[PDB]
Amino acid sequence: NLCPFGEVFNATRFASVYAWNRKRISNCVADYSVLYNSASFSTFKCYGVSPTKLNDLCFTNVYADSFVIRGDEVRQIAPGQTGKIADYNYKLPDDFTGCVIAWNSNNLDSKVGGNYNYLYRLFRKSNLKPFERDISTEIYQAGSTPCNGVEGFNCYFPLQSYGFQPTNGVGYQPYRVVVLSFELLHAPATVCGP
Amino acid sequence: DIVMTQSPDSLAVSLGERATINCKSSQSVLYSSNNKNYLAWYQQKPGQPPKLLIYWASTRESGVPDRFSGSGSGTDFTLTISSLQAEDVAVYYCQQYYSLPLTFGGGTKLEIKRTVAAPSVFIFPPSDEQLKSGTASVVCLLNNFYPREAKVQWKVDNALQSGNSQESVTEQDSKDSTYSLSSTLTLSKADYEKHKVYACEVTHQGLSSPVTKSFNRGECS
Amino acid sequence: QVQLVQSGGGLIQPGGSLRLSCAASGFTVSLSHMNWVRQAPGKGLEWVSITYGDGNSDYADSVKGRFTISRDNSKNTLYLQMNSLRAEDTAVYYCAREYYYGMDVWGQGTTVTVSSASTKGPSVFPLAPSSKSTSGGTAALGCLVKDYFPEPVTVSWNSGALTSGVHTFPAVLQSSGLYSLSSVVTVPSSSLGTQTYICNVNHKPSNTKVDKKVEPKSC
Ligand SMILES: *[C@@H]1O[C@H](CO)[C@@H](O)[C@H](O)[C@H]1NC(C)=O
Repeated sequence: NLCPFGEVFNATRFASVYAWNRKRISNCVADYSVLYNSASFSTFKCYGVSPTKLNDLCFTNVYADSFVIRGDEVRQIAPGQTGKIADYNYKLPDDFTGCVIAWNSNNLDSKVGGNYNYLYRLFRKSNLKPFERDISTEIYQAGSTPCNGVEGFNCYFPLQSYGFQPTNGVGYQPYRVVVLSFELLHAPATVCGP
Repeated sequence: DIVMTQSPDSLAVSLGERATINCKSSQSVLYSSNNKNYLAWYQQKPGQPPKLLIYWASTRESGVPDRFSGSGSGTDFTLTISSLQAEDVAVYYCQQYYSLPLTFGGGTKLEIKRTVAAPSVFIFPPSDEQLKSGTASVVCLLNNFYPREAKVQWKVDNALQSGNSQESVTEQDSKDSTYSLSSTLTLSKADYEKHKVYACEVTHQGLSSPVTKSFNRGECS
Repeated sequence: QVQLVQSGGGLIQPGGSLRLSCAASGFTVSLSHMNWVRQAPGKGLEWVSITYGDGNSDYADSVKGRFTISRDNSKNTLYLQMNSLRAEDTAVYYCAREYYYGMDVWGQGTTVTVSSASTKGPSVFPLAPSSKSTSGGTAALGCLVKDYFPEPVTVSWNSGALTSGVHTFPAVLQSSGLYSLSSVVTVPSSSLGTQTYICNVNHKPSNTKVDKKVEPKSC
């Protein structure tokens, strides 16, 4: 009963970071060797576990979150980080136990003339809590005057696009991120190495 | 409308010294609820669009050197360059983004302060080629002077002329930080022929007394 | 990388119409607020219009009823349609994003000249050096570049070999509607008898090139 990580890492379509996807992985045997030994990743930072000893561990559940951000935003996908992605789009808790995996996806997610389908949240009345997902599209009041759900001066749509083009600098190129959460509860473990 | 007023219109600061520009709004741009001043500072150099320097009255845009800083609240704001660099010579604008219409200040020109330099003065009669065209241009040249303020008075047969001349001044020289000025007196050929003495009188801080350059029409000059 | 690239503009007669364009990359115009800002020659910045994500716009009083904003979402481009233009509308026109804390990214600017003057090459007249220059002192000479339209004019000296001490003044707009400028240079009085001085005037709008020798006059 192999854990279907291939559904997550090799999915054809990835979500925008503001509407990030989550797959709950239970009752299976995971082989993390196929990932950390893989050379396809530009980022593979783990927290609370040593990545090279992952197969010797056992967790209640494992969560795979995936989305697209741009290259210079990958550093924000870590505990304690700040910025519009970490504060308004995807937040990790301080006590995070898991791994953050990313790789350049310029060929899949950039388009001639720009790919404007990937969005991020630019405005919010408060920071996200850890693992919070906000898909609202309410007009944001940035100034003195209320907006009444319509765009006006200092009344902005809260989402913005990247516009990925293949010729972009690598820091502005799209990156696909998978965040594995290793959940340990007071319950029988259901996801283990081989 | 929220009227933005900058001061001074022009400021001369020695290289390495501190520059201070003031901006005042006719009404406050301080939002009570979030305690943010909706005020920005821009730096514009010739031929370029303005560049955001400071926003929220005091927050620096990414990439702006540390010597730039903003201060103030409500209706009175200030932009400070701690140690002036030659690259900071530009025009600076404030702007409120509190309410429509968006309004800028009149701008503050920042220039390098140097010692006083008196201008060398030259006067040029109209060419014979130009007089065949029916117009006569008389040019007075003030060369390599500081500061920029100067009085150029045209005199035709010792009568002071006003309303028939146009001035042009260069931007501050990058090497010696001086200015140069031209003033052009435009006359019909008929008017030019009806007078003899043409003089340009220059008053400037570097001159203990005004200097006059003159020529007589028809004589070698 | 947010970026704005402007296009269009140019010369137009009073009462004519021009269409300015502003193409964006790195962000979505229909998700942002966009300004047009103009700067008359030698003047400050004047806000023209703002266009929100839904396509609706607000305008300054000085242009309301004459300027209109349209948009092409697929081209991520904003257009400023200027009708019934007057000479007071002469300015460099910028597009700039209304970020929530200011105009953070600007287009490079588009010159708009509203005038009824005809395109015309300049007359070039010598500013001859005085014959009473100080022996051992400095003499001044130059070229008067008069009655051309439109901007700009460039003046080199001895095809570029003379640069030290050259001052080419900003043009002034005359009541004729035509421009005029002078370009001067200071040289040693010792050089007037041995060195030739020629100004090279270029006015490419009229495909004009003039070389004018400037020498001391005969008495
Ligand atoms: C993705 O597909 C390729 C197929 O060879 C390989 O890298 C791997 O089997 C897949 N990844 C995962 C996590 O299953």
